[PDB]
This record gives sequence, structure tokens and C-alpha cells, in this order.
Amino acid sequence: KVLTLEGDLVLGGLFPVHQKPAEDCGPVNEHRGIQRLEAMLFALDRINRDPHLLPGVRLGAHILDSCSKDTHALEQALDFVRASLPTAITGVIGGSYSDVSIQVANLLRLFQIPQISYASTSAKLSDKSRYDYFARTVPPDFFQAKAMAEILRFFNWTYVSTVASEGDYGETGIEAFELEARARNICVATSEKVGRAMSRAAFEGVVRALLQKPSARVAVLFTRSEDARELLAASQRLNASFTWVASDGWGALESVVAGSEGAAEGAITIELASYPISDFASYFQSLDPWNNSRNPWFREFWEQRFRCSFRQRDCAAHSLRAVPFEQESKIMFVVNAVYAMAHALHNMHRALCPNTTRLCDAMRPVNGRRLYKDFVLNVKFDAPFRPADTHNEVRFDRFGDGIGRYNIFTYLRAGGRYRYQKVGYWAEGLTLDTSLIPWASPSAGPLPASRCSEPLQNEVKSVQPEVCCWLCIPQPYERLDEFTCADGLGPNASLTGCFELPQEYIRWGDWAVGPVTIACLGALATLFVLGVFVRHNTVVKASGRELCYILLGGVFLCYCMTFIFIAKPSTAVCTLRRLGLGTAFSVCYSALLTKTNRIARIFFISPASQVAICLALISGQLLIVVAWLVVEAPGTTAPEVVTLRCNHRDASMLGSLAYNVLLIALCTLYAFKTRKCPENFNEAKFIGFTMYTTCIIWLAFLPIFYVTSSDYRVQTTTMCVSVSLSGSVVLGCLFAPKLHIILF
Amino acid sequence: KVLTLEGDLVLGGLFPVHQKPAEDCGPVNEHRGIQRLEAMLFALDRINRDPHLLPGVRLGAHILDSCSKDTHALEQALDFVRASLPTAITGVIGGSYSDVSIQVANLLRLFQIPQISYASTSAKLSDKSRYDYFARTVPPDFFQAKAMAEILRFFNWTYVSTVASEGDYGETGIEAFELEARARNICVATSEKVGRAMSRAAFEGVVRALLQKPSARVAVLFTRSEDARELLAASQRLNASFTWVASDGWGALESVVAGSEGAAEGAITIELASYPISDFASYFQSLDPWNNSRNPWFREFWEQRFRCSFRQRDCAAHSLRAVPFEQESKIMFVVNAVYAMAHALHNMHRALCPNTTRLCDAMRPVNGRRLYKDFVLNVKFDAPFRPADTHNEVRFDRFGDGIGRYNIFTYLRAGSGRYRYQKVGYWAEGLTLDTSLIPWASAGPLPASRCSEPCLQNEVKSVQEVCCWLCIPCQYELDEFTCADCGLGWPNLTGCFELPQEYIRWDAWAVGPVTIACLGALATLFVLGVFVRHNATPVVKASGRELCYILLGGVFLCYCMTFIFIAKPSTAVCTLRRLGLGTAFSVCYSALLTKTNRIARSPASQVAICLALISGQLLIVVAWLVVEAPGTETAPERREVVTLRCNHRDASMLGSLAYNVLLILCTLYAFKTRKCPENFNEAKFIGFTMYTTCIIWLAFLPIFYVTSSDYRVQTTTMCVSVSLSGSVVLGCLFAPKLHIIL
Ligand SMILES: N[C@](CC1c2ccccc2Oc2ccccc21)(C(=O)O)[C@H]1C[C@@H]1C(=O)O
Ligand SMILES: N[C@](CC1c2ccccc2Oc2ccccc21)(C(=O)O)[C@H]1C[C@@H]1C(=O)O
Ligand SMILES: *[C@@H]1O[C@H](CO)[C@@H](O)[C@H](O)[C@H]1NC(C)=O
Ligand SMILES: *[C@@H]1O[C@H](CO)[C@@H](O)[C@H](O)[C@H]1NC(C)=O
Repeated sequence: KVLTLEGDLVLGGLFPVHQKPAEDCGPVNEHRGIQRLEAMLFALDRINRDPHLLPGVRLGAHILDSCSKDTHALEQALDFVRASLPTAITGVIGGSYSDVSIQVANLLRLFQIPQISYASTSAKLSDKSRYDYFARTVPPDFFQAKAMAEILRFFNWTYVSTVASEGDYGETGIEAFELEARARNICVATSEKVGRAMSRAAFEGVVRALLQKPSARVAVLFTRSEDARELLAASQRLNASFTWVASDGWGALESVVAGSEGAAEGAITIELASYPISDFASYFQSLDPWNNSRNPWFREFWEQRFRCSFRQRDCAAHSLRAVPFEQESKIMFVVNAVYAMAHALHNMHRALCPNTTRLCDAMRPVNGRRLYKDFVLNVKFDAPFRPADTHNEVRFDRFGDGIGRYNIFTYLRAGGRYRYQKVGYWAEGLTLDTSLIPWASPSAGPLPASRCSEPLQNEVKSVQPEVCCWLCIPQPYERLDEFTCADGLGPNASLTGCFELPQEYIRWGDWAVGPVTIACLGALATLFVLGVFVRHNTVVKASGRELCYILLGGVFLCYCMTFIFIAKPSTAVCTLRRLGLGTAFSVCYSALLTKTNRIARIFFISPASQVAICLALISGQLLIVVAWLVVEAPGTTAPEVVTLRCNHRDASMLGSLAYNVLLIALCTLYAFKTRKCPENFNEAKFIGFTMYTTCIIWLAFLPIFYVTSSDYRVQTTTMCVSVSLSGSVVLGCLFAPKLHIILF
Repeated sequence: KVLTLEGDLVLGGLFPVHQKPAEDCGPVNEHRGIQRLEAMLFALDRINRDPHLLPGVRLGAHILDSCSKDTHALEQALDFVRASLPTAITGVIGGSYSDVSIQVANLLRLFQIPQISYASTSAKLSDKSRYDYFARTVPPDFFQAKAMAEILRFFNWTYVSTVASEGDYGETGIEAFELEARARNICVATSEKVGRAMSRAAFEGVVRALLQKPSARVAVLFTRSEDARELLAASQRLNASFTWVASDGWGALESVVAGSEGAAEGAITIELASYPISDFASYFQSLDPWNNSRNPWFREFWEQRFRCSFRQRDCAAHSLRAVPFEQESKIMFVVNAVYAMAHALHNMHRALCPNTTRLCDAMRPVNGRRLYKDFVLNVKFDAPFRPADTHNEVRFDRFGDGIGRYNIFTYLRAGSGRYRYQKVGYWAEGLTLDTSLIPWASAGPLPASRCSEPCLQNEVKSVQEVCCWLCIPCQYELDEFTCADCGLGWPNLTGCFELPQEYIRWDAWAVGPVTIACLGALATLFVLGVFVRHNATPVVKASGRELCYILLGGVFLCYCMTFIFIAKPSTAVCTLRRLGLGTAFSVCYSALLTKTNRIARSPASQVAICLALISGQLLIVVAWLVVEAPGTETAPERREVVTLRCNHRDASMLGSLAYNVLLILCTLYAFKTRKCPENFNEAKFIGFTMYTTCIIWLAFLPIFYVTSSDYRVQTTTMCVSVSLSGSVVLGCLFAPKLHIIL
């Protein structure tokens, strides 16, 4: 059957009056069908009574039934399309389920008929390429993903788990939430799926999968009513508690929390926002079958509601005023849709018809394209029958979807008698009032946290073996990158680079003061001795007289080594020191060897031969020294400062000292031959004393050298003062008696 | 009006009988509507009389008129859907224009009715989400773009320009062609578009814009016939020459080319392939209005065709057999579509109801989904009424688009007054043609349009369109963009080459310095010997000649610098060269200075005074040496870089030699004593020697500045000056002794 009301313009409608075997239509749906249909009739009466909207033209209706099946609705829409070619349908206000809306839109876009849908929220319907002529007064479903992502973010939760149901509702929402969470820098731990028919142990499987990765105590649900009920029951069985964030499927229903109330504490849920229409209740309460003849489906609804038959005349007793009335959620959207179409036609009248209250001949056919593209999509008005305080308004976004307002709820521990409570809303951004949720005002510890890793540069932010998680791992000694550590001989404050440590060295400003002073004193004394020696080259000529000058020269050479020693270490400096000690020591002892050899030589011997022998020994020691260092080419860090040192070892220096010791031993034996032989003021005793003194000095120095080689700050000083003391000892033991005798 | 034929199963059809104001559709379209309608009726009769194809089920028809409008098409197509929800239409074969097919497909997908189209070629219909119940026996258009890309790739033409036309055909084809060309590394030169209602001036402007860049001489057209005629013929009004590649818009039509045969010579065009059906000729010519009473629209067609009327009763005179007959191109596709539908239903009957030849109960509501999903798309058979030699087949791919076979044509004028079309190949799945017949493939080179020639390997392929870049090569500096300097110092471009260092030969120019050095050494030895022999004589024994021995040694050393300087560079060599340089002058100057000073006032103490100065010189040189590692030169022309020098700074050498310059003191100490009348005028000799040394030193100065660039000249001048000073000083000092002795 059809419902018809004559008028100048007729608005079609499509409602799910009967539910879904051989038959195509079953029992009557009370809440969704009859209440919404009567709401549409209420709106049409109120608009025709209003003297500002459509003063002249009267609106009619042509309402059909959908029977909750796409095939039946598509079959019935042929009536509208055929009438488009007795009464011409201006528009269609219908579509309760997503699929019926899809089919009717695909059929009607060809013949250019507008459509406004009051309760279709599928996300596939915003693609205006396929559905050119669609409008709706309810927001699309994917806004809930944005709202839930914002709610999660504002509480600082990063590690989350998601559960979705099979079908379009759970799926499309789940990819929407994933896309938004990726943008908001939120990482999803695991993603599950719940089927239509699933056993209790199979639900234990899902909750066990959720418990597989602990430390995630926030579970996002995008589920229908029955699936959520089973999931909460399964959570009750296994004594597992989380903090749940849900879509409008959970909503504020009481059935989903029934017999498993213990787990449902602290859930945050989102629901569509609505207010009661005061006059609709009064209008609906007074319906009776005898007075209401417009509605063809009122008799069957009354028979089903009051379980009575009309043939026996036993139905007159019952009345709707006795039973309680709970107004359905989406009546507001039906009234808003009808009013929006009315306002669009009113603007079209004010524009096209210049000065006639009645229907002008310019609109006898009505152009769908211009109406939809210009006037329908540009409607702004205060919502009819709005609450007195509120300021709700109706407006369509460019894509055709309506504006969105949501309510946010939590589950409250009232005394006991637990109940839902309101905590905020979502118009354009989250506007939570935190004082009214029992888990945040008392501040009992930190807010229930779902995060994997906490965020300085001191410890490297190593890549965790989950990609989202970043484990913090501290080189103390040696990092080029944030997660990588770099390395060398000789770390910066910024800790991303390296700063070169100073290269330690013995400086002249330091320990070195005394050696320098004694070196200058000895050098000056040696110069004066050389001068007084050359001055009277006379008592001088008796004892060789040439060994004396080289005797002074060796002492002078020794002094040169003292400055050589304490200097900046380089390859040149290392070569110079590795050579000079051998030359100095060798010459100094060689002179004495030759002198002692000549003493008592008769009991060959000539001025020319002695210098040849001395030069031969000096050259032998020098050649040994050259090979060592020539083999040991020179070059200048600890596992615990960047000291500079020559890599060459000291064993060769020990060998040079050993050759020197052999020389001194030969001197000792020769002086033992003739301890004090008087030839020229009896020098031989002085020679012997010098030999003993050199023996003692070397015996003190070389073992001390080996002992103190460990520490650098002492070793070089000990070496230099030791050698200088040896040289001054040689001077005092050899020259000094001759100095006193010839001086006076 | 509607044509209906009674039968067990009924097939619907759409045909544009009338063309496209108050009136809905006007004059009757003969070639496009009537011929194809008679084709469908012919196929249905033939199939109904066939022995082994649907033997017991008789097919019927329900044909409608589209009037070439989408809205009218939808209004008439409502009948098919209202039948199901009353002859129970099974499938619809129709849709000539693209828009009608799109609209009817959108309407019919809802109620699940299959559709086969004979002449809809738009690329939008390949999408399966929007239209999932569409199959066509004619290939889509972008196959033409693929074929064009292949044709251009075969002849190696890489710089081409594209001209398109407004309307889905043009932009869709051009987009497909650019995609396929970029797939095959073909770069576009210029793009242009032709409007709906441009004038002759605009066409001339388009031709001028095409001629703006002459690097391309091959033009790709995706245009309709009217635009093609105006563009081509307007290539004589302004003289121009190009090679044309065109879509089916040009084809083999004789109307598009008229009076502009010059500009159109050498063209290449692509056209769909079809073959005549001989039986249709007899069937169509045999038709008469009284005999063929079932067709509703034949009377109007005769009235329009022969210009007669029923009221005057003059129409009986005319007959169809008199006038010549020409076949429409897509009649093959019409018959193929009907036969494909029949074969699909036959497979349904064979598989689903294998027990009875007649119609079965299970089939009475025919399920569209099963038909389309399983039996329509997998049908393959021999084409009906095919030519005897050829082997064609009817099949559909996954998307419902049919196979594609094209023909390739080229213009040709041979005997005088014989301009005409000829075939040069085909395109079934890969391009195939022979150049044997083509006129221009060895009367000159192959006509080419390539922006740049291939770049040389050795020459640098400068990276400046993709093919636009020309070749720019370069000096001393492997790949296209890898131009790198071969280090400090020689390409092969295998790698950098390091030439051996320039070492002066141990050399003809160097011979002379050795000769003068040997002369100096021999003379100094002779002087030393004649001094040794003459020791007893008073002339030499008066001073004692101790300074004479050291002067001879200094002379020997300064001669020895001649050999020392000319040697292969080495760290030790450079160090010794630096060291001895000051040493020679210091020894000589100290010797002369001591010879003056000892009598300017212990003879052996004079040796000590000499020793102090020489030791100081030694100390300063060794300190300046040791300080900087002495060690062992980049230059242009890639031939002077072989030269190398010791790393020690040459200026530091001058700073060191400043001490010896201070010594060059000797003249100061000589000047005051010049008044004293020394025996044999020794002081005068010393002063003359100091002046001579100063003169030689002054002459030394310009040479260094002049030829610091050339190592050879500087070295030769330096050694020459040193030896000259040494020889002059020795001669001056020992002239009295030599004169007295010999
Ligand atoms: N608008 C709804 C939304 C619907 C839905 C609603 C709640 C839970 C699950 C669920 O599943 C899907 C899946 C895809 C698209 C839409 C939905 C419709 O049926 O289209 C429905 C509120 C309307 C009404 O019941 O009156
Ligand atoms: N198959 C065509 C292709 C058609 C077309 C054909 C040739 C030149 C231009 C041209 O313009 C467009 C533009 C967009 C889509 C289709 C076309 C159709 O109308 O769909 C047409 C051959 C069919 C017939 O006219 O019988
Ligand atoms: C969330 O973290 C931000 C960043 O430190 C902080 O400013 C804010 O106070 C935190 N809010 C809550 C509720 O923890
Ligand atoms: C086309 O180019 C290829 C690649 O160099 C070459 O092998 C072929 O011979 C060319 N053909 C013609 C006709 O130029």
C-alpha cells in the first residue's frame, strides 16, 4: 500500500515499517517505523500551518515502505522515477539503512531527484563522484575515529590495542582510526577481529590475544552490541581489567553492561547528541485507529502492540496514554530533514518567482540540478523545536555530510548503583571536564598509563629489537649519531661530536728549570776551561796535551745532550737524542782509555797514533749507534690524556751504556796497573780517582734509570741530572788539579 | 513503436534508427540503424534454423529505438527492467554511442541484466566497479595508442609533436599515448589542441606553432574527421611538410583528403579490421516493403530514400536491387555479438539441464549472475560467415573488452593520377609490417626527427627535454656526468696517470759547470802542492801558511758545491744542499777575515778565533735545518708538473744566508786597514777581493728574480757565480805566493 496526501508539491518518503524465507516482509517495527513516519507527518502539518515558510504552496506526501531489503526498496523507487516522467515528486526523504540508501541513490541520480537521509551514516556515501545527489543530516561514521584519537592523545596514551568486528562498520572505522593514530604519533600494538558466531572459549582466545602483550591497558573497541556483550563477559570470566574506549555501538545502552558490570568500570564512550521534541510526545499520545485514517499501517501496529483483534471488538479498551513513552533517538534528524527541504524550496520561490505568493509557472517542472547545487546545499537556520537555552543550527558541508556533535560518557562508581555520567562533548574539538571522572580528580597515583618507552642524549636512543618502541641504552669513553656511537687517540659537550683532547708534553715552563741552570753553569765553566787550556798550550805538552782538549770537548758534548734531552718530541728530536748520548759517552770514556793505556806503556807510542786509536774506538761506538737507530727508524695512548713519546725502546741505549761500562772497566784495570805514577805532577792518581767516580756514578745512575723509567715526570730529570753530575765529576776529577796547579 | 518476435527466450536490442529543439528525433539514419537492425534479424533467423545450436529453444526479439539521446535511451530502457519485475527479457544487445551505453549500463546493473555492445569503444567502460555487466566485441581505444607507440618505436622516431581534439576521444587518446611513450623513452616536443569552433586563422596559427620548433617533422593526430581535413589542407594554404600518424578518425576515408593530396602523401593511419559477409547482400537487396511487414521502420526508410509517398502510390516503381550496395564496418561485430549470446545460452542449457532438449523448469527464471560470471566470459568459437582463408575467433578478456586486430595503411601515388590507399601490415598482438611496399623505405635516408645525435663515448656527454641535451666536451679532466681532475698532475679516460718526476740528468748543459769545477779543483791542488814544496822559502814561511791550508780547504769546499748542487733531489740531498751553502762562504770569509784581523792589532789563538765563527755558522745552519723536516711541484701545461723541489722554503734559506751576508764584515774590516802599507800590498789585495765579491754578489741578485721560474737557468747561474767568486778570491789571495814561487 501507499500513503498519499494531495498538495501542490509532493515530497516522497521511504521508511522501514516492516522487518525482514518465502515472505519478503515480516512483523511490524514500532520504534524505527511508526515513530519516524508520524514524525514526518507532524513536520508536514507544522510546515503547512507556518505563515513564514511557504505561505502559498501546500506540501503533500507519497510514502513507501522499505521492508529492510535493498531489492524491495529498489523495486518500489520505480514508482518515483515513473512519476517523474500524475504527481511529480520533488524530493525523497528516506533511507534508514546504508544499503537501501546506496541502491536508491544509484537509481535516482540518473533521473535527477534530490535525496536527504536522516539515519544513514555509512562512510562510502561521501564519494560525490558516484552519488551526485545525496545529502544527510547525520555526520559520517569516520568522525568517531578522529574523536577517539583525540581522546586517547589528550590523556597521553601511546601504546594501544584495537578490536574490530567483521563487516563494514568495524572495518572502515578501524582503518580510519589507524590512519588518524599514525598522524597523531600513536602506535597500535595488536589488531584483532571478532566474528558473528563465536564461542565462549573462542572469545577467551581473543582476550588471551589481548593479554599477550601487557603494559597496554587501553583497548579501543569498534564493535556491535552483541559482540561487545560477549567480549565483556569473557573479560569477566578471566578476571582481566582494562580501560575501554568504544564507539557508539557500546554507546550508553544498558544491555551491553548486564551481569558483567565489574569489568565495565572506567569505560569512555561516545554517543550521538539529541534532545526531546516536546510537542511530538503530546501529538503521538493521542493517536487512535478510528480518527487516524491517513496511516494505512496503524491498524496492524495496534494489533501487534496490544495483542488484540478488531473483529471481536476487543481493542477499544487499550490506550497509549497508560503505557510509558520513550522517544526514539533520531526523531530530530527527521524533522530537520523535512524542514531543510522546505527551506530550500522557499528560497527557490523567493528567487525564481518574483512577486507571486502562489506557484509561478516558472516552477511547474522543478529543476533538480539547480536546486541541489545552489539552494539545498546552502541552508542555514535555527533548529525547529530546539531547547530554549541551546543554539543548534542546521548546515550542510560541501561534500554533503552534515555537521557533527557527540556526547562523551564514563561509567561512574555511584553508591553500588553504578550509572552512566556525562563528562563533555565534541563539537569541533575535545572539551572534557576532568573533575567529573572518578579516575582523575582524586589523583590516586599517575593516570592509568599505556605507553611503551619513555624519552636524554647521554644515553643513546637505541632501536628496540616493536618498531614504535625506543629502548634507551647508554660508550662512556667515546657518538656520531643518536643511536650510533663513534670512536681515537688524543667526547664533545654536545655529545653528537668529538673534541680533541690536548696532547700532553713536558713544557719548558715546568722540573726542567734546574737542569737548564746547571747546564748553563757547566757549559760556561767548560768554555772557560777550554780557553785557559788553549791559552798556555808551555808543562802542558808533557802529557800528550791533545787528550786534554778532547777531554774538555767530551764534557762539553755531554752538556749539549742535557739541553737536547728535554725538548718537544718529534722524529728529528728522537733521532738527535738517540744519537747524541752514544757519541758523548763514547768520546768521554775513550779519551780516558787512551790516556790510561799510554801510562806505563813502555813498562805504537806517538802523538799521531794515539789520536788514531781514540778515533777508531769512537767510530766503532758511533757505527754501532748508527746501525741501531738506522735499524730502529724513529717515530713519535693508554687503555686507561695524549702524551707524546718516541716509540723507540731503550734497550739500545742500555747497550750503549754497556759498551761504555766495558770502556770504564778497561780504565779501571789500567789504573789498577799503576795507581799513582808521577810523571807530570802525578796525574795517574787523579785518573784512577776519576775512573772510580765514573764507576760509582754509572752504578747509581743506570739502575736508577731502569727503576724510574716507569714515570716520565721523574725519568728525564733523573737521566739529565745523572749525566750532568757524571760530566761535572769527570771535570772535577781530571781538569781541576791541573787547573789549580797551572792557575797558581 | 517496438518490434516483437514470439519465442521461448527473448533478446532485447537498442539501435539508433533516428538522428538527434522541440522534436525528439528526426530524420531516419539509414546506414547506422537500418543495416544493423537487419543484421540482427538475419542472425536470429539463421540461429533459429541451425541444426546444432540451441536445437529446441527459439529466440525472439524486442528491439527499441534510441534516437541518439541518453535521456530517451533511459526512458526506453525502463521497459527492460519493468519486464523482469512481461516477456522476461534475458539480455540486451545494443548501444552504439558511448553515452547511451554508459547510461543504460548504469541503469541495468541494478536489476542484473547482461549487455553486449557492438560499437562502443570508450575507455571509461573498462572500469568494473562502476559497470560490472558490460561486454563488448569491439576493442577499446587505448589499444590504438599502444599500436602508435609501437609504430613510432619501429622506425626510431623520438622527437614528435602531438595534436588532439576537444572531446573525450582526443584527451583520452593523447593521455594514453603520452603514458605509452614515456614507457618507451619517447619525448614529446610540443603539444596543441584544436577547439570546437576555431576559424581558419586559428588553424594557420596551430600550423605555425607546430612549425615553430623544426626539430620534429612527425605529427601524431588524435582528431575527428572535420578537424583533420581543416588541419591537413591548411598545410598548403601555408606551405609546410610533415609525416602524419593518425587514428581511425583519418582512417581510409577519401573525404578527409580532397584537393590537398600533396600534404597528405606519406601518411600512416590505423583502421579497424572487418570482412564482408556475402549472404547479407542477398538478404538486404531481396527485401521489399510488402514482404517485410514485421519491421516497423522500413516504410519510412523507403519514403526518405526514394522520395515517394503512399498517397500517390508511386513507390511501387522503385526497387532496391538497382542501386549499388556498400556494407557498414561494424556488421561483423553485430553478428558476432548475437552469436556469442546464443552460445552462452547453449552452454547454460548443456550444463544445467543435460536431460532434455526442450526448455527445462530450472532455467525459467534465468539467473544473470551465473550467466555473466561463468558462461559469457569464457566462450570461444569460430566466427560465423568468416572468410575461407582467415582464422578468426570470438573471445573476451577478464574486463569484458574484446580482442583487437587493426590494419595499417599508407598513402601512395605511383602511375600518374593514381593517388590511393595501400595496406602495409597488421597489428594483432604485436606490430607487424613490411617496408617493401612502403614508398619511402632507399630513395634517400629514412626521414628522421631526433633532437640530438647520439653522444660520443670519449667526448663528455654534457647533461643540459630528455633528448634535448647536446654534447659539450672538455680538457686534463669516464662517464656521462663524471668529469674529474686527474689529481694534482693525465687522462688515458681509464684513470689518472702520474708522470715520473723530472730529474736533471747527471745533462749537456750541466757538463760545463763540472768542467769549470774540475779546473778549479786541479788549480787548487796545484797551488797546495807548490805551497808544500816551497815551505822553506821565506815568502811562504813568513806567515806560516796555516791560514793558507784553511783557505785552500775553503776553496776546495766552494768548488765542491758545484758537484753538490747538481744532484738528484732527495731529503738528505736537500738537507746537505742547504747546509753546505752557507758553510762554504762562511769558511772562506772567516779565513780572509782572520788573515786581516791577526795583524789588525798567540798565532794558534787565531785558529780559535776562526773556530768560534765557523762553529756559530754550523750551529745556526743545523738549527734552521733540524727545525723543519727537509723533504722532497704542481704546474700547468701537464708537462711542467713533472718538476719537483725540496719542501723546505727557499726564502728561509735567504733568511739563513743573511748571516753570511753580514759576513760579506770582511770589507768593513779591510777598509780601515787599507791605509796601512802591508808587505807586498796584502791589504790592497784583500780590499780588491772584497769589492770583487760584492760585485759578483750584486750581479747574482737580478738572475734569481729573473729566472726563479726556470730551475736550469737559476741553478747554472748560482753555481757559476759561486765558482767565479771562489776562483777570483783564490787568485787574488795567492797571486803573490804564485808569482814568488813560479
Ligand atoms: N545508519 C546505520 C549505521 C549502521 C550501524 C549502526 C550501528 C551499529 C552498526 C551498524 O552497521 C553499519 C555498517 C555500515 C554502514 C552503516 C551501519 C545504517 O544501518 O546504515 C544504522 C544507524 C541506522 C539505524 O539503525 O537506524
Ligand atoms: N564507438 C564510438 C567512438 C566515438 C568516436 C568515434 C570516432 C571518432 C570520434 C569519436 O568520438 C568519441 C568520443 C568519446 C567516446 C566515443 C567516441 C562511440 O560513439 O562510442 C563511435 C564509433 C561509434 C559510432 O559512431 O558508430
Ligand atoms: C600530557 O603530556 C604533555 C606533554 O608533556 C603535558 O604537557 C600534559 O600536561 C600531559 N597531560 C596529561 C593529562 O598527562
Ligand atoms: C632502430 O634502432 C635500433 C637500435 O639501434 C636499430 O638496431 C635498428 O636497426 C633501427 N631500425 C631502423 C629502421 O632505423
